[PDB]
Amino acid sequence: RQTSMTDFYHSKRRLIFS
Amino acid sequence: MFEARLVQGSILKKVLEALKDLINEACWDISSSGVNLQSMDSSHVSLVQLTLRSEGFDTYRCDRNLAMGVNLTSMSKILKCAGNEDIITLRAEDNADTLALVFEAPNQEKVSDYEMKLMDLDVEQLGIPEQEYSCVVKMPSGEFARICRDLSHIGDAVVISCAKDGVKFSASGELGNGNIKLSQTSNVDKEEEAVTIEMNEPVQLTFALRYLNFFTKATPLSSTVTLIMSADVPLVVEYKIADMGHLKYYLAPKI
Repeated sequence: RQTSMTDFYHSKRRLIFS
Repeated sequence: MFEARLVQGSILKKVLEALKDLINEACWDISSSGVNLQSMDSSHVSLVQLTLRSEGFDTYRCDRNLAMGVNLTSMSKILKCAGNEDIITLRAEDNADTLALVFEAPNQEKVSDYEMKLMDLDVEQLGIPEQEYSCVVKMPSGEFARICRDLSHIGDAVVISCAKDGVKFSASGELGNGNIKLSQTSNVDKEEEAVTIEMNEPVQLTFALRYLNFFTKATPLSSTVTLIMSADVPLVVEYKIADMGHLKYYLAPKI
């Protein structure tokens, strides 16, 4: 079964405004 | 204000050809230190992190830390309008809605100025820990690309096994199976033509050949590729941009 990268590393959400 | 000038413009050209197909949109982080980009692909199985050091640019200036949302498909279009020997300068205003890319020919007779709209992104950025891994193989970048390409015709997934002596790649499909086996180069002349293995523990890992073949689009940035492996954790695929930085690709494993 294929894992995702978030299975390993923590995830912060980020907002770029352009 | 951000202003960076690169005499080796082909470098940025390669960088976006290495990225544009895996990622559509990315944030470019500008600081006094240089350029960093990090992005997962839409399926979240892989991750890219780019780093270009400020001492690599002929001139570099950054007043404010800047985060630019960029359509990578678009940046690539622009940079395909540059020749390989153009001097490329990037520039943005303090409140820039755009990024300026200016390409200079070697005769001072041709100058191109492009101006790219930036975009609003809602990204999902990751915490990448510094671990040490059980296995590190360094080999020709071209050899690696060949392997991934060839074996992808066999089956969907490649199994990579590291040993002290050498490395083995294996795939399986409807038609049968293949094993490509590279031994450690025993008589070493030139760095980039050699296969060298440094290992603590034997690794055996399964990955999707699909993604690796995106990665190998970075092959023109370097003669060598370095593969970093540890059990049950994402693979790291690393290309050095010489004396300037690197592109690192990460790949989530199959179980």
